[PDB]
Formats: sequence, structure tokens, C-alpha cells
Amino acid sequence: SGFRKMAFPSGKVEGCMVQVTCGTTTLNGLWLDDVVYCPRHVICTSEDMLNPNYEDLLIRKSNHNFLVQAGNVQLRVIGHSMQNCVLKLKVDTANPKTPKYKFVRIQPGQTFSVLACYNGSPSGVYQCAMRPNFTIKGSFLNGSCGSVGFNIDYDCVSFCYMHHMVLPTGVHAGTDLEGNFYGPFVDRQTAQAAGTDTTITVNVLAWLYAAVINGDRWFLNRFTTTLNDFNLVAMKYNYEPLTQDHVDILGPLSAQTGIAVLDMCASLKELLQNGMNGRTILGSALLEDEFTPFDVVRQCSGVTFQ
Amino acid sequence: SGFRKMAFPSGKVEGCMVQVTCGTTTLNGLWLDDVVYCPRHVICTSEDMLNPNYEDLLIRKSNHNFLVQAGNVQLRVIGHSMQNCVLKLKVDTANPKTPKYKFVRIQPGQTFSVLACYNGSPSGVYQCAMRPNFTIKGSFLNGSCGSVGFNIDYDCVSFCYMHHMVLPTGVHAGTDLEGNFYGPFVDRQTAQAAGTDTTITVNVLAWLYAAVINGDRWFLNRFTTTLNDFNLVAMKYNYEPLTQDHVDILGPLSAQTGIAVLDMCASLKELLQNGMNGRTILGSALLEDEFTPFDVVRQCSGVTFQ
Ligand SMILES: *[C@@](O)(c1nc2cc(F)ccc2s1)[C@H](C[C@@H]1CCNC1=O)NC(=O)[C@@H]1[C@@H]2[C@H](CN1C(=O)[C@@H](NC(=O)C(F)(F)F)C(C)(C)C)C2(C)C
Ligand SMILES: *[C@@](O)(c1nc2cc(F)ccc2s1)[C@H](C[C@@H]1CCNC1=O)NC(=O)[C@@H]1[C@@H]2[C@H](CN1C(=O)[C@@H](NC(=O)C(F)(F)F)C(C)(C)C)C2(C)C
Repeated sequence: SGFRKMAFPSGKVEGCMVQVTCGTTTLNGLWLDDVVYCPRHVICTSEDMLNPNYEDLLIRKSNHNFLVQAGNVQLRVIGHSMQNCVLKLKVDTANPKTPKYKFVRIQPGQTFSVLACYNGSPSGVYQCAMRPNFTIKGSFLNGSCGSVGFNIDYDCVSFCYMHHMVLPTGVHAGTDLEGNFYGPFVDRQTAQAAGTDTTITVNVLAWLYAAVINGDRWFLNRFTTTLNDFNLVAMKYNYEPLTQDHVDILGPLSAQTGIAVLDMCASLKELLQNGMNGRTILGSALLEDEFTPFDVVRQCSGVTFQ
Repeated sequence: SGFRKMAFPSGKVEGCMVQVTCGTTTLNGLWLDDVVYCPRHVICTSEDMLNPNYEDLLIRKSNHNFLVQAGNVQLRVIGHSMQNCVLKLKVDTANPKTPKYKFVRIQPGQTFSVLACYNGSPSGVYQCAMRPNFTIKGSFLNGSCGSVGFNIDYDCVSFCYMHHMVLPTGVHAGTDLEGNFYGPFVDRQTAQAAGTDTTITVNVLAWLYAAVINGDRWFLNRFTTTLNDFNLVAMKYNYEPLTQDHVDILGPLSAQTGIAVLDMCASLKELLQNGMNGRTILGSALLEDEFTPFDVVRQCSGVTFQ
């Protein structure tokens, strides 16, 4: 049975990671067809990112200043464009490991897998959520920039995230693959606030259902509540307000457990209110909000791909 | 910065997963060179696993009763041997995706990655520990059997685990790739007790160091203790006794933080004794024991492979 933070298999993305060198700076890039994608600030020096002018910096750069290694093999760069906060290097060799792929800007609350790389080589893979405030709680060192986040949809990789920086709270920020930041973040070394973060109410519900499904039910109660009354107590705690869609999205889990969304919301209310009293749910002593409904369904059904 | 349960990239293992059908039973197998490995109880029916005689069952089986699909491609079986609780099917096609690989029986406390499959297709990947009692807390449904656990050591895959069953506590049991169970488990549908499980003391220390490294230090104290006095309080709580090796294995983390192992043990003592008082460490409200020292080092240094 059991229940874990589970990442998509990383194979299709592994064959897309390359190393990108420009001057002294090296970071990771993503090699799809005859394009490599990486963060534009690859054209900056370790110390001169306080407030770059990226046009001006880039203008002093030519294709030949860009060193794209794939394992131990140089690609020749034959074009370069800047798209928002991303650099797009055209290369002569198309990736023969290019998977079926698309580029998607995910929404807050949605999860995805990260393949953390150093020097175009995979370190490891983990599952993440886009916090409502457009940060992610990941594991990135120096060199991790240009590491990508993704979903798999059968055979099709949806890349949704490229890693750019770590904020002062230790949480992480980055772009879509078109190079637009999630959040109000900018690619420059200044103090930057992630706003107040909130709990992804619907995800926490999905997780409570995952508990029930896996035999953990102590926290079920003999109360219900209204949607409105539940939200009144949610907001106190910085839970995202729950809506009718949330209800309907939880439908399948509702259906599979026979617990109406609002009975679960009543269970949840008293957990926020009275805490966990030192028990655990699915081995956790906190309310976990980084599993989507879909994530729980997949895990409690066995969904595969290739 | 940040710190997460991180699995090895799953690519090299993905290309080894195949589906194995015998009668009505289908499960996963591992295709290395011209051998496929899977659990021997693939030769049982859904209901007749109460107490099989596997010799007798197997004797009524021929190569042609074994259907090895790789995606959409049949391998012909040309040999079959039973090795403890594993079946080894010789095939005509050698896997052309065979990685550098070895087979290792891990020790309790050691971690590894699981690539959970259904019908020879990857569902997802997660990191696991061999509990001191030789169970694992994983996420397995029906069809998951023959899913493998592994480590990567540069380019070399060390397979250490094959999944066989779920115990009544919901935790999971399985074999090495030579087919010997970890633990006192047997491949038959009877009530089976995992013994009392204990906390992997050294791993919890490694994690506390990982906290320190990532700026989380509140729980540090102004005490030390002896090794013996620490163990006296460990055992109360079902911590595995810590030894001098444990000390030395923590050396690198000791070194990197300037906190002697025994000062950390003193911090730890009072956490077991006084609990966490409702704070968290690396976002966790429990003491986490499924990161090895090595795991923490790798994560806090960036180790890659391919
Ligand atoms: C990443 O891998 C990059 N490194 C370099 C090195 C160069 F020489 C040029 C360009 C780049 S991108 C960095 C990933 C972080 C390393 C440690 N953990 C990380 O997530 N990202 C950065 O260095 C990043 C880039 C410049 C400054 N960055 C920061 O992450 C900085 N944070 C902040 O400025 C803030 F405000 F807290 F978000 C800092 C102080 C180095 C941690 C840029 C934002 C362009
Ligand atoms: C796995 O995938 C297998 N399924 C089948 C189906 C057949 F028809 C033949 C052989 C096999 S192996 C099962 C994985 C579990 C499914 C749900 N979660 C799992 O981990 N494993 C089993 O079905 C496994 C095999 C027989 C009975 N198994 C059990 O896991 C059972 N548990 C126990 O008997 C005990 F004691 F709790 F460990 C049970 C009751 C089905 C959960 C065997 C042990 C050979």
C-alpha cells in the first residue's frame, strides 16, 4: 500500500541535459532538437550580477563564446537569442534523444519533478510544488541553475520550470521555459521577498483522503461544515480558500472513500484548530500540502508511462 | 540551499524494466544481458499462494509458458532456473540498454532508490531505507512486484532490492537480486511479523548536521555527553546503539560544521527527552532517519554521475 513523495522517472529528461560554459560561468542547459535552453545570466561573472544590463552584456558576446558540452562532445553554436530571462542557443546537432515534449507554465498548487544537475550531469530527482507565492522548496547548490522541472503525460514531457536562484528564506525561484519568472522575481543579486506563503488547502484534503485510503482514519470526526464556514477558519491559518472546483476535483477521492469533501473539511477544521495532538498521518506530524488530487489518484491506482 | 528526499536518476534502470507474464499472473522483471530476473511466485495463481511448493509448481512449467514483453516486443525464453525466491529466465536477445551493473545485498540503515513499475512500465521513483528490521516503507500497489531498488556509483548501477510483498503493518518486504529475502520473510501468503523497528541513530545525526549546514540550529544545546551515556538514553527510545564507526562516518559532517559528534548527540538526547516542543527541523516535525551520512554529504556537495 504505502504513500510517498514520488517523482516521475527522469530518463527522458536525462538525455536532454548538457553543460553550458560562457567565460568562467558554467551551468546546465536543456537540449531539445537543435536548440539549447539555459538561464541568460550565464553571460555574467560571479560578482557582477548586482544589477546587470543583459542586452549590453549579451551584445559583447558571439556564438563562439558559448561552450556547449554534451557529456564529452562539443556542439557548435550557430545562433543565439534572448527570450525574457532565458538564452536560446541554436546548434548544428539536433538532440537525437529529444523526447516528445511541450512547454507549459504551471499554476500555483501544481506539482512537478525536478532533475537537479551539476555540469550538465544528473545528481538526483525529487518532486516539488509551486507554492501559491511562486517559490519552490527544493535542494539546489551552486551549479544547479538551469536544472529543469517537468511532468510526464504518457510519452510527452511537459517542461514547466527552470531553476535560477535561491531567495533569502532558502526557498527557490525560477522561470518557465519561455523564460518568464514565476512570481515577482528578477534575475539579479538583490534582496527579494517571497510574499507570505499559504497552504494549498485542496492538496491537504487530497492527502487526508490518501490517508483514509491507506487505513489512517483516526482524525476523521463526527461533524461536517459549510464551504463558507470552512473557509472562514481556513483563512485564519493561511489556507488558500477552497472552492466548488476544488470540491469537484476531489470528486474521485470522495467517490473512492465515501467521505464527502465537506466531512473531510470538518475533520480538517478541527486539526488546524486543535493541532495533531502528537499523532501522525502517513508517518507525518505536519499537514502535507504538496500532493495534488491527481498525484494521490495516480499513486493509489498505479499510473505508468513510456 | 534546501534539503529533500532525493532519488538517483532512474534512466539507466528504466531501460531494464520488462513485463513478465505466466498464466494469469503478470509482474515486472529486470532485463540485464540475456537474463531477465523476476520473483519466482510469478508461477502462482492469485489465490493459491497460501503455501506453495515452488519446485512442484515450476516443474509443470516450460520456457514457452513465460511471456516476456519489452514495451511491445516478445523475447523468446530459452532457459529458466530458480534462485532462492527469484526466477531467472534466459532469453535470446541481450539487453542493448544493459548499464554497467552489479548486485549488492545492502545492510540495514543503508538507503537506495526505488523505481516502482506496473506491467514493466515505470510509474515513479522514490528514495528508501532498509529499516533495521529489513522492511521498507514504500508505495506499492498490485502489479508492483519485481520493481527494483538501486544505487548509482558513477556509471555503475548497484541493484540491491526486488519487491515481493506488503506486510500487515503496511510496510514492504523483498529480496536481493540473488533472491534472498531481507529479514525472516518467506514468499507465501501467511501472517508475518516484522519485528520491532528501531531508529537509525547515525542517520538522524547526519540529518541534524544537514539542518545545521542549512542554517537550522535552534535545537543545538550547551551540553555534551559520553558515548555510553548517549546510548543509555538511545536504547530507551529504540535507537540503534551508536558506535565509534558511526562517529568516524560522521567525521566529514563533524568537520564541515565544527560540531563534535558528541555535542550533536547531546542535542539529540534532549530532543528525544523533551520532544520538539512543536518546532520543525528542515520543515519536519519528526526526527528523520532515512538519510545516510553519505546521502547528506552528496546532497550538500552536489555529487553527479552518468
Ligand atoms: C546558479 O546556479 C547560478 N550560478 C551562477 C553563477 C554565475 F557565475 C553566473 C550565473 C549563475 S546562475 C545559482 C543557484 C543558487 C546557488 C546556490 N543555490 C542556488 O539556488 N543562482 C544564483 O547564483 C543566482 C543568480 C544570481 C544570484 N543568485 C542567487 O541565487 C542569489 N540570491 C539572490 O540574489 C536573492 F535575492 F536572495 F534571490 C545568491 C545571493 C547568490 C544566493 C542570479 C539571481 C542571476
Ligand atoms: C505483487 O505484485 C505480486 N502480485 C502477484 C500476483 C500473483 F498472481 C502472483 C504473484 C504475485 S507477486 C504483490 C505486491 C503487493 C500488492 C499490494 N501491495 C503489495 O506490496 N505481492 C503479493 O501479492 C504478495 C505475494 C503473495 C502474497 N503477497 C502479499 O503481499 C500479501 N501479504 C502477505 O501475505 C503478508 F503476510 F502480509 F506479507 C497480501 C495479503 C496479498 C498483501 C506473495 C507473498 C508470494
